[PDB]
Amino acid sequence: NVESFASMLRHSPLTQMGPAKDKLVIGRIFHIVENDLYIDFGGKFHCVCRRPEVDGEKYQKGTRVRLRLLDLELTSRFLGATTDTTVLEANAVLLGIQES
Amino acid sequence: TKFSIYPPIPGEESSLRWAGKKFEEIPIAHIKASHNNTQIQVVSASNEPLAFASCGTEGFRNAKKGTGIAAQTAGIAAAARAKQKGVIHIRVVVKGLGPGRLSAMHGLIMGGLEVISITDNTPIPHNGCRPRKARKL
Amino acid sequence: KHLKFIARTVMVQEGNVESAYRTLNRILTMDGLIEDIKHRRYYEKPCRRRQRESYERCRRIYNMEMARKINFLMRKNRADPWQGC
Amino acid sequence: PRYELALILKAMQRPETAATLKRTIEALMDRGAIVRDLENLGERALPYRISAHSQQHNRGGYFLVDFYAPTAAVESMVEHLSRDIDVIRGNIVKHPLTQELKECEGIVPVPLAEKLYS
Amino acid sequence: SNEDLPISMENPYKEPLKKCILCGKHVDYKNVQLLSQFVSPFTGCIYGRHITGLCGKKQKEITKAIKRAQIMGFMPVTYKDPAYLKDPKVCNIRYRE
Ligand code: FES
Repeated sequence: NVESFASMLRHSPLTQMGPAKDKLVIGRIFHIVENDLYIDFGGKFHCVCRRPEVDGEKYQKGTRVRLRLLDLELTSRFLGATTDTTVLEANAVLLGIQES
Repeated sequence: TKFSIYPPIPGEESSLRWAGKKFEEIPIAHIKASHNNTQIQVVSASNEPLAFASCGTEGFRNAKKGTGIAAQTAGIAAAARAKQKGVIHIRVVVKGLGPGRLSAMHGLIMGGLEVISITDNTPIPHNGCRPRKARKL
Repeated sequence: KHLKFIARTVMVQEGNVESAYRTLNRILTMDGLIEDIKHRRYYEKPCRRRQRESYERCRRIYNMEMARKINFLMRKNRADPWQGC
Repeated sequence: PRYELALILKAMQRPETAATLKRTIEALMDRGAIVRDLENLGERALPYRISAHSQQHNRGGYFLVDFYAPTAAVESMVEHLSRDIDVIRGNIVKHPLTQELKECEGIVPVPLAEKLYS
Repeated sequence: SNEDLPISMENPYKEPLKKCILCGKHVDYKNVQLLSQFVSPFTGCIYGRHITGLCGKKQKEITKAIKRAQIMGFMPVTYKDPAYLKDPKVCNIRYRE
Protein backbone atom coordinates (compact mmCIF):
# COMPACT_ATOMS: atom_id res chain seq x y z
CA ASN A 1 0.00 0.00 0.00
CA VAL A 2 1.80 3.08 -1.35
CA GLU A 3 0.24 6.45 -2.12
CA SER A 4 -0.25 6.95 -5.84
CA PHE A 5 0.98 9.96 -7.79
CA ALA A 6 -2.59 11.13 -8.33
CA SER A 7 -3.19 11.28 -4.58
CA MET A 8 0.03 13.22 -4.01
CA LEU A 9 -0.93 15.71 -6.70
CA ARG A 10 -4.45 16.06 -5.30
CA HIS A 11 -3.27 16.69 -1.73
CA SER A 12 -0.25 18.82 -2.66
CA PRO A 13 -0.28 22.28 -1.02
CA LEU A 14 0.51 23.82 -4.41
CA THR A 15 -2.60 22.19 -5.85
CA GLN A 16 -4.67 23.41 -2.90
CA MET A 17 -3.41 26.95 -3.55
CA GLY A 18 -5.53 27.16 -6.70
CA PRO A 19 -4.68 30.22 -8.78
CA ALA A 20 -1.47 31.91 -7.71
CA LYS A 21 -2.82 35.44 -8.16
CA ASP A 22 -2.67 37.56 -4.99
CA LYS A 23 -2.06 34.53 -2.78
CA LEU A 24 -0.05 34.88 0.43
CA VAL A 25 2.96 32.56 0.67
CA ILE A 26 5.99 32.22 2.93
CA GLY A 27 9.27 32.21 1.01
CA ARG A 28 12.94 31.95 1.94
CA ILE A 29 15.72 34.26 0.78
CA PHE A 30 18.21 31.75 -0.62
CA HIS A 31 20.45 34.25 -2.43
CA ILE A 32 21.40 37.92 -2.22
CA VAL A 33 23.02 40.02 -4.95
CA GLU A 34 23.43 43.57 -3.62
CA ASN A 35 19.85 44.75 -3.08
CA ASP A 36 18.22 41.90 -5.04
CA LEU A 37 16.86 38.98 -3.03
CA TYR A 38 16.10 35.62 -4.64
CA ILE A 39 13.21 33.97 -2.79
CA ASP A 40 12.05 30.38 -3.19
CA PHE A 41 8.44 29.82 -2.14
CA GLY A 42 7.96 26.16 -3.00
CA GLY A 43 7.20 26.88 -6.65
CA LYS A 44 9.06 25.80 -9.76
CA PHE A 45 10.79 29.18 -10.07
CA HIS A 46 12.15 31.64 -7.54
CA CYS A 47 11.42 35.38 -7.54
CA VAL A 48 13.69 38.42 -7.49
CA CYS A 49 12.58 41.24 -5.19
CA ARG A 50 14.36 44.48 -4.41
CA ARG A 51 15.65 44.98 -0.89
CA PRO A 52 13.17 47.20 0.99
CA GLU A 53 14.27 50.72 1.84
CA VAL A 54 13.29 50.10 5.49
CA ASP A 55 14.97 47.30 7.47
CA GLY A 56 16.83 46.24 4.33
CA GLU A 57 19.83 44.91 6.27
CA LYS A 58 17.46 42.69 8.27
CA TYR A 59 17.00 40.51 5.16
CA GLN A 60 19.69 37.84 4.89
CA LYS A 61 20.15 34.35 3.49
CA GLY A 62 17.56 32.08 5.04
CA THR A 63 15.29 34.90 6.21
CA ARG A 64 11.64 33.90 5.89
CA VAL A 65 9.48 36.53 4.20
CA ARG A 66 5.86 36.99 3.17
CA LEU A 67 5.08 37.26 -0.54
CA ARG A 68 1.97 38.14 -2.50
CA LEU A 69 2.19 35.97 -5.61
CA LEU A 70 1.17 37.38 -8.99
CA ASP A 71 2.23 34.48 -11.23
CA LEU A 72 4.32 31.35 -10.70
CA GLU A 73 5.91 31.66 -14.15
CA LEU A 74 6.29 34.88 -16.13
CA THR A 75 5.66 33.94 -19.76
CA SER A 76 4.65 35.95 -22.81
CA ARG A 77 4.10 35.21 -26.49
CA PHE A 78 5.48 37.80 -28.91
CA LEU A 79 4.77 38.53 -32.55
CA GLY A 80 5.69 35.47 -34.59
CA ALA A 81 6.92 33.45 -31.60
CA THR A 82 5.61 29.91 -32.04
CA THR A 83 6.14 29.24 -28.32
CA ASP A 84 5.78 31.34 -25.19
CA THR A 85 8.87 33.20 -24.01
CA THR A 86 9.60 32.89 -20.29
CA VAL A 87 12.07 34.65 -18.01
CA LEU A 88 12.40 31.60 -15.71
CA GLU A 89 11.25 33.46 -12.60
CA ALA A 90 8.07 34.27 -10.71
CA ASN A 91 6.31 37.57 -10.03
CA ALA A 92 5.70 38.36 -6.37
CA VAL A 93 5.47 41.34 -4.03
CA LEU A 94 7.71 41.35 -0.95
CA LEU A 95 5.49 42.31 1.98
CA GLY A 96 8.23 41.93 4.57
CA ILE A 97 9.91 39.69 7.09
CA GLN A 98 7.83 36.93 8.67
CA GLU A 99 8.23 36.16 12.37
CA SER A 100 7.19 32.86 13.94
CA THR B 1 -9.18 79.66 -6.01
CA LYS B 2 -8.97 76.75 -8.45
CA PHE B 3 -8.19 77.93 -11.98
CA SER B 4 -10.16 76.18 -14.72
CA ILE B 5 -8.95 76.40 -18.32
CA TYR B 6 -12.55 76.14 -19.52
CA PRO B 7 -13.92 79.57 -20.50
CA PRO B 8 -16.78 80.97 -18.41
CA ILE B 9 -20.16 80.12 -19.88
CA PRO B 10 -22.23 83.00 -21.31
CA GLY B 11 -25.54 83.33 -19.51
CA GLU B 12 -23.99 82.01 -16.28
CA GLU B 13 -22.75 84.57 -13.76
CA SER B 14 -19.06 83.98 -13.03
CA SER B 15 -16.84 85.78 -10.55
CA LEU B 16 -14.14 86.34 -13.18
CA ARG B 17 -13.88 89.94 -14.37
CA TRP B 18 -11.41 92.08 -16.30
CA ALA B 19 -11.45 95.86 -15.87
CA GLY B 20 -14.96 95.50 -14.48
CA LYS B 21 -16.07 93.70 -17.64
CA LYS B 22 -17.44 90.21 -18.15
CA PHE B 23 -15.91 87.64 -20.49
CA GLU B 24 -18.84 88.12 -22.87
CA GLU B 25 -17.92 91.81 -23.21
CA ILE B 26 -14.14 91.58 -23.65
CA PRO B 27 -13.13 92.66 -27.18
CA ILE B 28 -12.07 90.01 -29.66
CA ALA B 29 -8.76 89.82 -31.53
CA HIS B 30 -9.27 87.77 -34.69
CA ILE B 31 -5.99 86.45 -36.09
CA LYS B 32 -5.72 84.74 -39.48
CA ALA B 33 -2.38 83.05 -40.13
CA SER B 34 -2.11 82.07 -43.77
CA HIS B 35 1.10 80.70 -45.24
CA ASN B 36 1.82 83.92 -47.15
CA ASN B 37 0.21 86.50 -44.85
CA THR B 38 -1.12 87.23 -41.38
CA GLN B 39 -4.08 89.48 -40.59
CA ILE B 40 -5.16 90.85 -37.22
CA GLN B 41 -8.40 92.67 -36.43
CA VAL B 42 -9.76 93.77 -33.05
CA VAL B 43 -13.53 94.11 -32.72
CA SER B 44 -15.88 94.93 -29.88
CA ALA B 45 -18.26 92.46 -28.29
CA SER B 46 -20.89 94.05 -30.55
CA ASN B 47 -18.82 93.28 -33.68
CA GLU B 48 -17.57 96.85 -34.09
CA PRO B 49 -14.14 97.02 -35.80
CA LEU B 50 -11.65 98.95 -33.67
CA ALA B 51 -8.28 98.14 -35.24
CA PHE B 52 -6.96 96.17 -38.21
CA ALA B 53 -3.44 95.19 -39.23
CA SER B 54 -1.66 92.82 -41.59
CA CYS B 55 1.81 92.05 -42.87
CA GLY B 56 1.07 93.81 -46.15
CA THR B 57 -0.24 96.91 -44.40
CA GLU B 58 2.96 97.09 -42.33
CA GLY B 59 5.10 97.50 -45.45
CA PHE B 60 6.28 93.90 -45.83
CA ARG B 61 5.73 92.52 -49.31
CA ASN B 62 5.87 89.16 -51.11
CA ALA B 63 7.88 86.46 -49.28
CA LYS B 64 8.84 88.83 -46.46
CA LYS B 65 5.18 88.75 -45.40
CA GLY B 66 5.55 85.09 -44.42
CA THR B 67 8.14 85.73 -41.71
CA GLY B 68 7.17 85.61 -38.06
CA ILE B 69 8.71 89.04 -37.49
CA ALA B 70 6.17 90.52 -39.90
CA ALA B 71 3.34 88.98 -37.87
CA GLN B 72 4.90 90.32 -34.67
CA THR B 73 5.04 93.80 -36.20
CA ALA B 74 1.42 93.48 -37.31
CA GLY B 75 0.45 92.49 -33.77
CA ILE B 76 2.33 95.47 -32.36
CA ALA B 77 0.60 97.86 -34.75
CA ALA B 78 -2.85 96.37 -34.16
CA ALA B 79 -2.38 96.46 -30.39
CA ALA B 80 -1.26 100.09 -30.54
CA ARG B 81 -4.25 101.08 -32.67
CA ALA B 82 -6.69 99.22 -30.42
CA LYS B 83 -5.15 100.63 -27.24
CA GLN B 84 -5.61 104.08 -28.77
CA LYS B 85 -9.35 103.32 -28.64
CA GLY B 86 -9.33 102.05 -25.04
CA VAL B 87 -8.83 98.31 -25.61
CA ILE B 88 -7.04 96.68 -22.67
CA HIS B 89 -8.00 93.00 -22.43
CA ILE B 90 -8.61 90.86 -25.51
CA ARG B 91 -9.78 87.35 -26.38
CA VAL B 92 -7.55 85.86 -29.07
CA VAL B 93 -9.32 83.88 -31.81
CA VAL B 94 -6.65 82.40 -34.08
CA LYS B 95 -7.24 80.47 -37.29
CA GLY B 96 -4.84 78.99 -39.80
CA LEU B 97 -1.43 77.41 -39.31
CA GLY B 98 0.74 80.19 -40.68
CA PRO B 99 4.23 80.93 -39.37
CA GLY B 100 2.91 83.98 -37.54
CA ARG B 101 0.14 82.04 -35.79
CA LEU B 102 1.86 82.61 -32.45
CA SER B 103 4.04 85.60 -33.32
CA ALA B 104 1.04 87.88 -33.79
CA MET B 105 -0.05 87.13 -30.22
CA HIS B 106 3.43 88.09 -29.02
CA GLY B 107 3.09 91.35 -30.92
CA LEU B 108 -0.16 92.08 -29.10
CA ILE B 109 1.64 91.35 -25.83
CA MET B 110 4.41 93.68 -26.99
CA GLY B 111 1.73 96.17 -28.00
CA GLY B 112 0.39 96.44 -24.47
CA LEU B 113 -2.79 94.40 -24.79
CA GLU B 114 -3.62 91.68 -22.26
CA VAL B 115 -4.68 88.30 -23.64
CA ILE B 116 -7.10 86.55 -21.29
CA SER B 117 -8.16 83.64 -23.53
CA ILE B 118 -6.77 81.93 -26.63
CA THR B 119 -9.32 80.39 -29.00
CA ASP B 120 -8.64 78.35 -32.13
CA ASN B 121 -11.11 78.83 -34.97
CA THR B 122 -9.13 77.13 -37.71
CA PRO B 123 -11.60 76.29 -40.50
CA ILE B 124 -11.51 72.49 -40.54
CA PRO B 125 -13.95 71.17 -43.18
CA HIS B 126 -15.83 68.11 -41.99
CA ASN B 127 -15.29 66.53 -45.43
CA GLY B 128 -16.31 69.65 -47.31
CA CYS B 129 -14.84 70.94 -50.56
CA ARG B 130 -12.06 69.12 -52.38
CA PRO B 131 -8.62 70.70 -51.87
CA ARG B 132 -6.17 71.17 -54.70
CA LYS B 133 -3.93 68.35 -55.87
CA ALA B 134 -0.61 67.72 -54.15
CA ARG B 135 2.33 69.71 -55.48
CA LYS B 136 4.59 67.67 -57.77
CA LEU B 137 7.80 68.84 -56.13
CA LYS C 1 -23.83 78.37 -36.09
CA HIS C 2 -22.61 77.04 -32.76
CA LEU C 3 -21.96 79.26 -29.77
CA LYS C 4 -18.50 80.79 -29.88
CA PHE C 5 -15.62 80.90 -27.40
CA ILE C 6 -16.35 77.36 -26.19
CA ALA C 7 -14.67 75.03 -28.68
CA ARG C 8 -10.86 75.11 -28.76
CA THR C 9 -10.80 77.82 -26.09
CA VAL C 10 -8.19 78.01 -23.34
CA MET C 11 -8.21 80.59 -20.55
CA VAL C 12 -4.90 82.36 -19.95
CA GLN C 13 -3.74 81.75 -16.38
CA GLU C 14 -2.16 84.80 -14.71
CA GLY C 15 -1.19 86.26 -18.07
CA ASN C 16 0.87 83.19 -19.04
CA VAL C 17 -0.13 83.42 -22.69
CA GLU C 18 2.62 81.08 -23.89
CA SER C 19 1.54 78.26 -21.57
CA ALA C 20 -2.09 78.67 -22.62
CA TYR C 21 -1.11 78.52 -26.29
CA ARG C 22 0.98 75.42 -25.62
CA THR C 23 -1.99 73.77 -23.89
CA LEU C 24 -4.28 74.64 -26.80
CA ASN C 25 -1.78 73.27 -29.32
CA ARG C 26 -1.39 70.08 -27.28
CA ILE C 27 -5.18 69.68 -27.10
CA LEU C 28 -5.47 70.06 -30.87
CA THR C 29 -2.61 67.60 -31.41
CA MET C 30 -4.20 65.06 -29.05
CA ASP C 31 -7.47 65.39 -30.94
CA GLY C 32 -5.54 65.13 -34.22
CA LEU C 33 -6.86 68.44 -35.56
CA ILE C 34 -3.39 69.75 -36.46
CA GLU C 35 -2.55 66.63 -38.45
CA ASP C 36 -6.03 66.80 -39.99
CA ILE C 37 -5.37 70.33 -41.26
CA LYS C 38 -1.90 69.40 -42.51
CA HIS C 39 -3.31 66.44 -44.44
CA ARG C 40 -6.24 68.51 -45.72
CA ARG C 41 -3.97 71.22 -47.14
CA TYR C 42 -3.69 69.12 -50.32
CA TYR C 43 -5.92 66.30 -51.50
CA GLU C 44 -4.77 62.82 -50.49
CA LYS C 45 -6.00 60.30 -53.02
CA PRO C 46 -8.07 57.47 -51.49
CA CYS C 47 -5.56 54.74 -52.36
CA ARG C 48 -2.76 56.80 -50.80
CA ARG C 49 -4.88 57.49 -47.72
CA ARG C 50 -5.70 53.80 -47.29
CA GLN C 51 -2.04 52.84 -47.69
CA ARG C 52 -0.97 55.44 -45.13
CA GLU C 53 -3.64 54.37 -42.64
CA SER C 54 -2.73 50.70 -42.99
CA TYR C 55 0.96 51.50 -42.58
CA GLU C 56 0.24 53.59 -39.48
CA ARG C 57 -1.86 50.81 -37.96
CA CYS C 58 0.84 48.23 -38.64
CA ARG C 59 3.52 50.54 -37.23
CA ARG C 60 1.51 51.16 -34.06
CA ILE C 61 0.86 47.44 -33.58
CA TYR C 62 4.54 46.63 -34.10
CA ASN C 63 5.64 49.41 -31.75
CA MET C 64 3.26 48.25 -29.02
CA GLU C 65 4.42 44.64 -29.39
CA MET C 66 8.09 45.68 -29.32
CA ALA C 67 7.52 47.85 -26.25
CA ARG C 68 5.81 44.95 -24.50
CA LYS C 69 8.69 42.65 -25.45
CA ILE C 70 11.30 45.12 -24.20
CA ASN C 71 9.45 45.66 -20.92
CA PHE C 72 9.14 41.90 -20.44
CA LEU C 73 12.81 41.24 -21.21
CA MET C 74 14.19 44.14 -19.15
CA ARG C 75 13.10 42.34 -15.98
CA LYS C 76 16.26 40.24 -16.44
CA ASN C 77 18.44 43.37 -16.71
CA ARG C 78 19.94 43.06 -13.23
CA ALA C 79 23.29 42.23 -11.68
CA ASP C 80 24.61 38.79 -12.58
CA PRO C 81 23.65 36.47 -9.69
CA TRP C 82 26.09 33.72 -10.68
CA GLN C 83 29.20 35.61 -11.75
CA GLY C 84 32.20 33.41 -12.45
CA CYS C 85 30.16 30.55 -13.91
CA PRO D 1 -44.54 49.84 -36.19
CA ARG D 2 -43.64 51.78 -33.04
CA TYR D 3 -42.18 55.17 -33.94
CA GLU D 4 -40.89 58.04 -31.83
CA LEU D 5 -41.13 61.60 -33.14
CA ALA D 6 -38.55 63.94 -31.63
CA LEU D 7 -40.04 67.40 -32.12
CA ILE D 8 -38.29 70.70 -31.46
CA LEU D 9 -40.91 73.45 -31.51
CA LYS D 10 -40.48 77.21 -31.59
CA ALA D 11 -40.25 78.71 -28.12
CA MET D 12 -43.74 80.20 -27.76
CA GLN D 13 -46.30 80.89 -25.06
CA ARG D 14 -48.05 77.93 -23.47
CA PRO D 15 -51.34 78.26 -25.43
CA GLU D 16 -49.40 78.38 -28.70
CA THR D 17 -47.39 75.30 -27.75
CA ALA D 18 -50.60 73.51 -26.78
CA ALA D 19 -52.16 74.39 -30.13
CA THR D 20 -49.07 73.21 -32.02
CA LEU D 21 -48.93 69.91 -30.12
CA LYS D 22 -52.65 69.34 -30.67
CA ARG D 23 -52.27 70.06 -34.38
CA THR D 24 -49.31 67.70 -34.74
CA ILE D 25 -51.03 64.86 -32.87
CA GLU D 26 -54.14 65.47 -34.98
CA ALA D 27 -52.05 65.14 -38.13
CA LEU D 28 -50.53 61.90 -36.81
CA MET D 29 -54.00 60.53 -36.04
CA ASP D 30 -55.26 61.57 -39.48
CA ARG D 31 -52.41 59.68 -41.11
CA GLY D 32 -53.49 56.64 -39.09
CA ALA D 33 -51.24 56.75 -36.05
CA ILE D 34 -52.34 55.58 -32.61
CA VAL D 35 -50.48 57.91 -30.26
CA ARG D 36 -49.22 55.90 -27.30
CA ASP D 37 -47.81 58.80 -25.28
CA LEU D 38 -46.63 62.40 -25.40
CA GLU D 39 -43.62 63.69 -23.47
CA ASN D 40 -41.98 67.03 -22.77
CA LEU D 41 -38.25 67.49 -22.23
CA GLY D 42 -38.66 71.20 -21.48
CA GLU D 43 -37.66 74.38 -23.23
CA ARG D 44 -33.91 74.75 -23.68
CA ALA D 45 -31.40 76.57 -25.83
CA LEU D 46 -30.65 74.68 -29.02
CA PRO D 47 -27.14 73.18 -29.27
CA TYR D 48 -26.68 75.31 -32.39
CA ARG D 49 -28.58 78.01 -34.23
CA ILE D 50 -31.28 76.54 -36.46
CA SER D 51 -32.93 78.44 -39.31
CA ALA D 52 -36.38 77.34 -40.44
CA HIS D 53 -39.08 79.07 -42.50
CA SER D 54 -37.00 82.23 -42.97
CA GLN D 55 -36.49 82.55 -39.22
CA GLN D 56 -33.58 81.75 -36.91
CA HIS D 57 -34.12 80.14 -33.51
CA ASN D 58 -31.80 79.81 -30.53
CA ARG D 59 -34.21 78.18 -28.05
CA GLY D 60 -36.89 75.56 -28.47
CA GLY D 61 -39.20 73.17 -26.68
CA TYR D 62 -38.49 69.45 -26.87
CA PHE D 63 -41.23 66.83 -27.13
CA LEU D 64 -41.33 63.13 -27.91
CA VAL D 65 -44.46 61.62 -29.44
CA ASP D 66 -44.45 57.85 -29.11
CA PHE D 67 -46.95 56.27 -31.48
CA TYR D 68 -47.79 53.38 -33.77
CA ALA D 69 -48.36 54.01 -37.45
CA PRO D 70 -48.47 52.16 -40.77
CA THR D 71 -45.19 52.46 -42.61
CA ALA D 72 -46.66 54.35 -45.58
CA ALA D 73 -47.87 57.04 -43.16
CA VAL D 74 -44.41 57.93 -41.83
CA GLU D 75 -43.21 59.64 -45.00
CA SER D 76 -46.46 61.61 -45.17
CA MET D 77 -46.01 62.72 -41.57
CA VAL D 78 -42.50 63.94 -42.36
CA GLU D 79 -43.90 66.05 -45.18
CA HIS D 80 -46.43 67.56 -42.78
CA LEU D 81 -43.67 68.45 -40.32
CA SER D 82 -41.80 70.07 -43.19
CA ARG D 83 -44.74 72.35 -43.97
CA ASP D 84 -45.46 73.46 -40.40
CA ILE D 85 -44.10 76.81 -39.26
CA ASP D 86 -44.01 76.32 -35.48
CA VAL D 87 -41.80 73.23 -35.91
CA ILE D 88 -38.14 74.17 -35.63
CA ARG D 89 -37.22 70.55 -36.37
CA GLY D 90 -38.84 67.14 -36.44
CA ASN D 91 -37.46 63.63 -36.84
CA ILE D 92 -39.29 60.30 -36.77
CA VAL D 93 -37.20 57.34 -35.63
CA LYS D 94 -37.95 53.71 -35.00
CA HIS D 95 -38.74 53.53 -31.31
CA PRO D 96 -35.65 52.51 -29.30
CA LEU D 97 -37.75 50.37 -26.96
CA THR D 98 -38.41 48.07 -29.92
CA GLN D 99 -34.65 47.42 -30.13
CA GLU D 100 -34.04 44.68 -27.58
CA LEU D 101 -30.82 44.64 -25.55
CA LYS D 102 -29.07 41.49 -26.74
CA GLU D 103 -26.87 41.21 -23.68
CA CYS D 104 -23.11 41.35 -24.18
CA GLU D 105 -21.23 38.90 -21.98
CA GLY D 106 -18.02 40.93 -22.11
CA ILE D 107 -15.00 41.80 -24.22
CA VAL D 108 -13.39 38.65 -25.63
CA PRO D 109 -9.62 39.24 -25.95
CA VAL D 110 -7.68 38.68 -29.17
CA PRO D 111 -3.93 38.27 -29.66
CA LEU D 112 -2.36 41.35 -31.21
CA ALA D 113 0.16 39.61 -33.49
CA GLU D 114 -2.47 38.21 -35.87
CA LYS D 115 -3.75 41.76 -36.46
CA LEU D 116 -0.62 42.36 -38.56
CA TYR D 117 -1.47 39.61 -41.04
CA SER D 118 -5.28 39.54 -40.71
CA SER E 1 -10.47 3.94 -12.09
CA ASN E 2 -9.42 5.85 -8.98
CA GLU E 3 -11.13 8.74 -7.22
CA ASP E 4 -7.95 10.83 -7.18
CA LEU E 5 -7.92 11.11 -10.97
CA PRO E 6 -8.87 14.60 -12.20
CA ILE E 7 -12.38 15.26 -13.48
CA SER E 8 -13.46 17.22 -16.54
CA MET E 9 -15.25 20.50 -15.85
CA GLU E 10 -15.15 24.18 -16.71
CA ASN E 11 -12.54 26.25 -14.86
CA PRO E 12 -14.19 27.02 -11.51
CA TYR E 13 -11.71 29.79 -10.68
CA LYS E 14 -12.34 31.59 -13.98
CA GLU E 15 -12.98 35.22 -13.06
CA PRO E 16 -15.77 36.92 -15.03
CA LEU E 17 -15.00 39.03 -18.07
CA LYS E 18 -14.50 42.72 -17.34
CA LYS E 19 -17.68 44.03 -18.94
CA CYS E 20 -17.61 47.52 -20.41
CA ILE E 21 -19.06 50.18 -18.12
CA LEU E 22 -22.14 50.52 -20.34
CA CYS E 23 -22.71 46.80 -20.89
CA GLY E 24 -26.27 45.82 -20.07
CA LYS E 25 -27.37 49.48 -20.15
CA HIS E 26 -29.49 51.04 -22.88
CA VAL E 27 -27.57 53.78 -24.68
CA ASP E 28 -30.00 56.39 -25.98
CA TYR E 29 -29.56 59.37 -28.28
CA LYS E 30 -31.71 61.58 -26.03
CA ASN E 31 -29.33 60.94 -23.11
CA VAL E 32 -27.04 63.81 -24.04
CA GLN E 33 -25.38 63.66 -20.62
CA LEU E 34 -24.16 60.10 -21.20
CA LEU E 35 -23.15 60.75 -24.81
CA SER E 36 -21.13 63.85 -23.95
CA GLN E 37 -18.94 61.79 -21.62
CA PHE E 38 -17.26 60.24 -24.68
CA VAL E 39 -16.52 63.40 -26.69
CA SER E 40 -13.64 65.84 -26.48
CA PRO E 41 -14.54 68.84 -24.29
CA PHE E 42 -12.69 71.23 -26.61
CA THR E 43 -13.47 69.85 -30.09
CA GLY E 44 -16.44 67.50 -29.75
CA CYS E 45 -14.49 64.68 -31.39
CA ILE E 46 -15.81 61.23 -30.50
CA TYR E 47 -13.17 59.34 -28.54
CA GLY E 48 -11.87 56.05 -29.85
CA ARG E 49 -12.46 52.77 -28.07
CA HIS E 50 -8.87 52.82 -26.83
CA ILE E 51 -9.78 56.01 -24.93
CA THR E 52 -13.33 55.15 -23.84
CA GLY E 53 -12.43 51.54 -23.07
CA LEU E 54 -15.80 50.49 -24.50
CA CYS E 55 -16.58 47.22 -26.21
CA GLY E 56 -17.07 47.27 -29.97
CA LYS E 57 -20.85 46.97 -29.82
CA LYS E 58 -21.20 49.72 -27.22
CA GLN E 59 -18.66 51.91 -29.01
CA LYS E 60 -20.64 51.65 -32.24
CA GLU E 61 -23.90 52.32 -30.39
CA ILE E 62 -22.41 55.39 -28.69
CA THR E 63 -21.07 56.69 -32.00
CA LYS E 64 -24.40 56.23 -33.77
CA ALA E 65 -26.31 57.84 -30.91
CA ILE E 66 -23.92 60.80 -30.85
CA LYS E 67 -24.28 61.34 -34.60
CA ARG E 68 -28.07 61.06 -34.39
CA ALA E 69 -28.25 63.53 -31.50
CA GLN E 70 -25.96 65.98 -33.31
CA ILE E 71 -28.00 65.87 -36.50
CA MET E 72 -31.30 66.04 -34.58
CA GLY E 73 -30.53 69.11 -32.48
CA PHE E 74 -29.88 67.39 -29.15
CA MET E 75 -26.12 67.80 -28.89
CA PRO E 76 -23.53 70.39 -29.94
CA VAL E 77 -21.14 69.17 -32.61
CA THR E 78 -17.98 71.28 -32.37
CA TYR E 79 -17.80 71.20 -28.56
CA LYS E 80 -18.97 69.35 -25.49
CA ASP E 81 -22.05 70.88 -23.90
CA PRO E 82 -20.76 73.11 -21.06
CA ALA E 83 -23.60 71.96 -18.80
CA TYR E 84 -21.92 68.53 -18.71
CA LEU E 85 -18.29 69.60 -18.22
CA LYS E 86 -18.41 68.39 -14.59
CA ASP E 87 -19.82 64.91 -15.27
CA PRO E 88 -17.79 61.88 -14.13
CA LYS E 89 -14.64 61.43 -16.21
CA VAL E 90 -14.72 57.96 -17.75
CA CYS E 91 -12.38 58.51 -20.70
CA ASN E 92 -8.68 57.80 -20.21
CA ILE E 93 -7.24 61.05 -21.53
CA ARG E 94 -5.38 63.93 -19.86
CA TYR E 95 -5.14 67.33 -21.57
CA ARG E 96 -4.02 70.24 -19.42
CA GLU E 97 -0.38 71.11 -18.67
S1 FES F 1 -18.47 44.53 -22.54
FE1 FES F 1 -20.39 43.52 -22.89
S2 FES F 1 -21.65 45.08 -23.80
FE2 FES F 1 -19.64 45.95 -23.75
